Amino acid sequence: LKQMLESNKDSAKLDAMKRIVGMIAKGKNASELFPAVVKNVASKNIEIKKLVYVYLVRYAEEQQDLALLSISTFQRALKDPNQLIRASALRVLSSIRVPIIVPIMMLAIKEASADLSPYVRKNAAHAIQKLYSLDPEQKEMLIEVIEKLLKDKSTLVAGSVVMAFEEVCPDRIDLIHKNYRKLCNLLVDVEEWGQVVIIHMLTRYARTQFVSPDPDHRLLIRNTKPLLQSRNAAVVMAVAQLYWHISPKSEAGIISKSLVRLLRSNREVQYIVLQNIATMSIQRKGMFEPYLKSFYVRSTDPTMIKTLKLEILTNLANEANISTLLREFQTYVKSQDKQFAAATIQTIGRCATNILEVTDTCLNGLVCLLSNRDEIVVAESVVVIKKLLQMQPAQHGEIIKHMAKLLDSITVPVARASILWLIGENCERVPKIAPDVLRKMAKSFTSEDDLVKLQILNLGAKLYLTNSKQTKLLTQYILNLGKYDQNYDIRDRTRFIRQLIVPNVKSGALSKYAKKIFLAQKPAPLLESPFKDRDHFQLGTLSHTLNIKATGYLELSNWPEVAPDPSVRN
Amino acid sequence: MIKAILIFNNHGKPRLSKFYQPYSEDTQQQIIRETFHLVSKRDENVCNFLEGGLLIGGSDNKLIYRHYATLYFVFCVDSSESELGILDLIQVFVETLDKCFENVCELDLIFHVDKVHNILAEMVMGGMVLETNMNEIVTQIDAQNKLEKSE
Amino acid sequence: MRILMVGLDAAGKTTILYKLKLGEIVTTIPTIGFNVETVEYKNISFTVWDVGGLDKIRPLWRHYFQNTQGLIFVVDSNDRERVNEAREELMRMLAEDELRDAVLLVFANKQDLPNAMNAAEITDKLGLHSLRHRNWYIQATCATSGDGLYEGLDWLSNQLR
Amino acid sequence: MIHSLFLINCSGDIFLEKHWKSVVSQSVCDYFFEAQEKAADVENVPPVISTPHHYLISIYRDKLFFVSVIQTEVPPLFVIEFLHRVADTFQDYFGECSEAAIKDNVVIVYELLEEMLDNGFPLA
Amino acid sequence: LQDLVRGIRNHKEDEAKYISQCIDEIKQELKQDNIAVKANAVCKLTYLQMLGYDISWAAFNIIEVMSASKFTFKRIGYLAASQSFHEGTDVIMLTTNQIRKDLSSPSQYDTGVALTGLSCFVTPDLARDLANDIMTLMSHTKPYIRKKAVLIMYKVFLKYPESLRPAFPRLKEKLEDPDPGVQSAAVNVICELARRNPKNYLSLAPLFFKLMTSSTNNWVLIKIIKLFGALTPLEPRLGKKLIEPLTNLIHSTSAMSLLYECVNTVIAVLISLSSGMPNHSASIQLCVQKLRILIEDSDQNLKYLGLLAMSKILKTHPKSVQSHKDLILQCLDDKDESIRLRALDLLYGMVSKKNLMEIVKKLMTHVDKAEGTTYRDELLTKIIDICSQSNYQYITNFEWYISILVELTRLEGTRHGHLIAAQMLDVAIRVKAIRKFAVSQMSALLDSAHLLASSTQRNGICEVLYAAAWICGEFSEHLQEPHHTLEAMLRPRVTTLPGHIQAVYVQNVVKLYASILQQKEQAGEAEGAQAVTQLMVDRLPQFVQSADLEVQERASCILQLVKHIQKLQAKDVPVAEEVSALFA
Ligand SMILES: Nc1nc2c(ncn2[C@@H]2O[C@H](COP(=O)(O)OP(=O)(O)OP(=O)(O)O)[C@@H](O)[C@H]2O)c(=O)[nH]1
Ligand SMILES: [Mg+2]
Repeated sequence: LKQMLESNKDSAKLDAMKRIVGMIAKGKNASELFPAVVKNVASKNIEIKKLVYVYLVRYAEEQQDLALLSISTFQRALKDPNQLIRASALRVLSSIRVPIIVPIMMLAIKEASADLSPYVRKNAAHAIQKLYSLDPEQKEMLIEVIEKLLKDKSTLVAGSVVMAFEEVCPDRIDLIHKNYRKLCNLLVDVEEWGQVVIIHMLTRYARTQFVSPDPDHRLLIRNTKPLLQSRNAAVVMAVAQLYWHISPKSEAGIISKSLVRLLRSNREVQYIVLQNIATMSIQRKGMFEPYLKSFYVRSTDPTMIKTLKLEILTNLANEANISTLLREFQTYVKSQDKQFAAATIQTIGRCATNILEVTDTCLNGLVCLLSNRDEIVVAESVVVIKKLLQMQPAQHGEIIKHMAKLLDSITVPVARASILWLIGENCERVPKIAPDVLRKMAKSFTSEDDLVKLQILNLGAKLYLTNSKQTKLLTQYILNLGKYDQNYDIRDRTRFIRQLIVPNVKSGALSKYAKKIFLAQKPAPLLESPFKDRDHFQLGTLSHTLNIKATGYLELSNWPEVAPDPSVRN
Repeated sequence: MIKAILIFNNHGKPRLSKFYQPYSEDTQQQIIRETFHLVSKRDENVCNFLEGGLLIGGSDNKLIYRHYATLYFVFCVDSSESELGILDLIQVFVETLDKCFENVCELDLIFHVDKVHNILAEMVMGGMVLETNMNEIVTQIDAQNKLEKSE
Repeated sequence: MRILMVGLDAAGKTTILYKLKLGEIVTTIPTIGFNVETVEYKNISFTVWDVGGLDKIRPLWRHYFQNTQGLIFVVDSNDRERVNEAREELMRMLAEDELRDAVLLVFANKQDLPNAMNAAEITDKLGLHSLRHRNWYIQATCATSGDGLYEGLDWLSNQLR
Repeated sequence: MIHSLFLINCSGDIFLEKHWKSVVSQSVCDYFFEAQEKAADVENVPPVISTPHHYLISIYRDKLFFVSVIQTEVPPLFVIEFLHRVADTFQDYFGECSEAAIKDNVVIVYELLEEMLDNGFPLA
Repeated sequence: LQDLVRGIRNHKEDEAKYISQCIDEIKQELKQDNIAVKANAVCKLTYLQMLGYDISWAAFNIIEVMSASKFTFKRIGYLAASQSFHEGTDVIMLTTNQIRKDLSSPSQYDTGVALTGLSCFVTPDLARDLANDIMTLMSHTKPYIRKKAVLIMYKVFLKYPESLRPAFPRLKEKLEDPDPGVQSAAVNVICELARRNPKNYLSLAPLFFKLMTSSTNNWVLIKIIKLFGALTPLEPRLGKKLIEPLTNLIHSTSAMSLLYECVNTVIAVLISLSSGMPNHSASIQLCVQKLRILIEDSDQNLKYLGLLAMSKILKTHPKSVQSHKDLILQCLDDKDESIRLRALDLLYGMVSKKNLMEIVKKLMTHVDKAEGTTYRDELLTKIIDICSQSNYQYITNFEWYISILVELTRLEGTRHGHLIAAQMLDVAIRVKAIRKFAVSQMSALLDSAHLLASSTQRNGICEVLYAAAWICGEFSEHLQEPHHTLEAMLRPRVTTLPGHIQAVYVQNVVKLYASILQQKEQAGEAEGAQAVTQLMVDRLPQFVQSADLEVQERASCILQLVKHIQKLQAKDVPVAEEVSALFA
């Protein structure tokens, strides 16, 4: 496709540009024809100029040396009276990664910042963040350019300026310490993406510089109020997560109306808000108490969005409505969505721990579930039951005996593991059922999963401690089977439990102590919703939705004691 | 033997399709679409040797092609065919079309497709190639055209 | 003038076609598809379609009914065993609406053979006298000697001109 | 912010590719493909996927996926809603969101993504 | 025909209705008396078949069209008939009269068009009925007729071998056809006949020898040499005869594609001849040089095929393949993934004790440049294969191996994280000498385990944390800061990791307790031991409070163990020996 590139007719060049645009769209290497395109950089055709400049943007990092050869055209194009051409040329020179060009881009960015066009100014903010990605050492004149840019009144430039300021200099707070009032005044009219960025950075500044709820506190809250009704979920979300961290607890409850309203949005947006609501519902349960019904699971939602609603229902669970939710949850148990049932069964287990009054009432429902045929449901039922028998360590013989026989039809490793621990823990409560189950699994040992093999070795040792009279040989066999296993997690069990159990030759005081530590009352597992771990992070970020402080996290501090002088603010 | 002859543009619109195996019309369209999807996504720097799909009789057969302008000339061949032989056969076909249609393009393949079938016929006939020396091919072609103009 | 020439295999159709066209007796094999020639007689041109009569391919006769103006039905006059089958095939064809206006020339062929049924006998065997609203003629012929052929054509030319 | 966008068809291949910053191969879509494989269906893909140097924010609507590349920490629903507004822009221009329309008007598509997204930061 | 194309172009979204109307129009036109309009409808029917519409409804109409005396309409009829008739359409029995008329006619062009049509009518019945005529036509006066006829009898050989039985001597005699194109077609016919039952064509090898020697047409050369490669397994001596003319052609070859095809066949012939006569390494080296000439070609097809051929000679004779070196690792940079992965396979074939270092280093540079979970996945997988091939046979500096596995740990999102952990476990358990460097690196990982916690997905980096925490615990005697590592791996950050990782972490907590308790009591530092026990009596509960089963069991048992051991220590009991024996 060279010929029509050096062909004089401009239409041929335009066709070649469109076709190479498609070529890049298909992800194909068109870098070889770079010299012909860059030879067309001096075109007077605006469309051809745009296309060749997009080509330069896409293939600048590939043919770096050839682009370096043609820089003079780029500095000449920086003066083109067309604003878009100026921005694109600035982008092109930014994309070039030669360590020597740096001062040229100094002059380019300072001119662009001095440019009257706001578009060029925001692209100059993009240029300075690109430079900081290129050279950290130029941060001084980077900061002075930031100081010049932050003074501009336009919101269009303001959003990009704030984003760049966050990208390069999160620490030099004084620049915003001079312009917080300008930012909050503009935030009424700032564009929605700029709304989000400015709201987050203002959240940082409020956490770092201000003390406990100051008229400036209300000024943010007063101006942020009309945005609760905004069509943008991000504005509503950011405004909502703003009030969670700055607004008084007696006023933050108002945003719950909009958060529920956001749940009618599409799948992805409602996915994030469910994470936000679930985290913030733990600390203030009564806030979403009036909207318990809206959090009821609909069959139309997919698996994980349904799962998130259940977790919120766990937080909203209380003695005044435990009965209402338990009935509704039982309805969801026999849903066709097997994965949702796995979430639902775990959901009822947690609130059962939360409400000690309904321990048996939830328990009575569970045992009926043990009779159903669905392998996943019966597997997930037994583990949820297992958490409940430990917390209420009563001799529930009527419950274990139904559970104990059910093992022979169970295939799931988690469920098969669940059977072994309780019967071992309750070996003295069902002494006529425990001995055969160990005998049953001992012959099949080599076929079970690793996690099950851990508990089956546990079952023997606990059975050996209490009823060695008739199970000693079974323990000997089950120990010897794990002695030559392949998988390694089990080997620690072979090393650990055996030494506590078998070698009475070196029987110290701790060897005597093995019987009590294995038969000790196991404390109730403090079940935690996977959202209290998000209490360390501001609401509505990746670090919120990923639960990890990844590269670039905008971490908030604790609330300081004494207010730094608000008089400087004027 | 070659199993099938496939020609289509970069958009998947067929331009020449003649088959030497019994395949149904829907099977023909499915073969064309499978070949287009298998081929057109590949780079310009890729080898033009793509293992064939299931619509063309199994994995033994292969899809081999060349791209000129916006046209893909795919020959469905078996494992006994010389793949570079098939490529240069496609090249001979391209140059023969160039000479006979006087700088052929996609327009001639659209608007003179029966002529293209005839050209294919003297190049390859019954899964077996008939004539391959471009000059003598052109002599036979314009001898047939002299016949046509004669009556 | 479009003429369809049909009749059982071995009747002499192909022999007749080439005797009419070429004035010679040609060696034949059973015709798998068809033969076609245009014959000019007394300044009228007849396109004669000689379509194979083997039983297996008799279904294909129907492909030639459309626009046919004249039917030549050739019978082996010596083949008594199959004369009723010939009648059946003739009547099956004459039942077709497409042929309702076609004129019918029957060649009672192979009159050279000593046990050949004559035109009067073949008329009876084919049930020709029962036909209604049909222009028909039967002509005794020996295709190999040419006897009777031009007389058949005289009638057919008169019908169509 | 959004340094690249990867459209992916129902078959699980690179339907379209565009960049605004340093180019990252179409390859980063392989984490999204793995997520789909582990997902029960096209409605079981988590919007957030982490990669060694980038992050994958994806939305699903109109039988197409909008896979985006995120390098550093910036809010998620921001990216999700911008992706959905870009899809709404496809619907506004084409009249429908489909593979064929984009395959036909790739050039106008890149014009629109240039208009909406400038050097990673959405603004229009 | 052209009007149909224009209408279809105009009726893009309305293609179905317009095509149905045109089909009705074609139905009307094909029953007309004029052959011209029905033949134009035949053109439109062929175009419709190209689009995907059933053309078989007008088989009798096509037969009517081809019945025309004019060749201008014969060509259209026979084209649509080649594209239309099938074995399941008995209407083809109506074609016989016209087929015989055009087959027996002396005209050249009509016969050519007729035989072109016959190229797709090739049924057992028509073969049985037309073999007698085609065998008369075999020696037809005109050469062009013979040229088409030899392919048509090939089709007949496919559908009627009863005429194959006598034609084989006749085709062998045809192999002396004076016209070069007819001779080329005859060679193609006899060669593709040979492809199915090559044993009957071994005696024809001298004929093919003379054909290739006298041939100036590279096409006959390529195909006949391919058939030589096909027959090469049957008689190696014929390939030995061929090797000299083949080498001469290679020297005189100017077509790189012919060069590839012939050299590949020569490699096959060398495979056949290597069975007892191992003195053709000179020809092997000539082949290698030609493969190099091919590989430096900028044409990517030539390049990939050269790679495949040198892979074949790699499984044949790697001793000359190793000469490539840079010639492959440079190609590693190419934009084609298939070529690149074949090149990686070539490096796998190229692995040796003396070059593992450099090649693996360059592949690490590529993994740092790598892109794609399937790409990087198979890449690291085959890196693991080549380093672990024959149980780490090619590895000399196992410290380098541990470091490069650590570098691999930087690869987030990899699905073989379990495999990577297995590799570090293997190198730790197998090699005693490098356990110190292993435990140092793994304790370093544990120190940065807060950063490594970013990948909680199963078979991810958590498996690396698994292996690291383990071989830190098992080989704790070589640790330099056991207290620091222990405190760092009791940090509350670990509570977010998946189950068995947390379980094995606690299992290593108790190991580190045993080691440090022995260390403190051996020197008499009772107060430090009391302090550390007080630490884990304040730390193990955060494991006890978890939800994962094995975590609960392990944490409860070890918490009771540690607290009541503290009770024992209040009685001044040397519990260090017992706790050490717990894991000896
Ligand atoms: N004795 C005698 N034999 C005849 C006469 N006419 C035709 N034949 C012979 O009858 C045989 C069959 O003649 P064809 O013309 O092939 O019969 P057909 O009706 O064309 O048969 P199909 O092709 O099967 O439809 C040949 O051996 C002819 O020579 C005749 O008038 N007298
Ligand atoms: Mg006959």
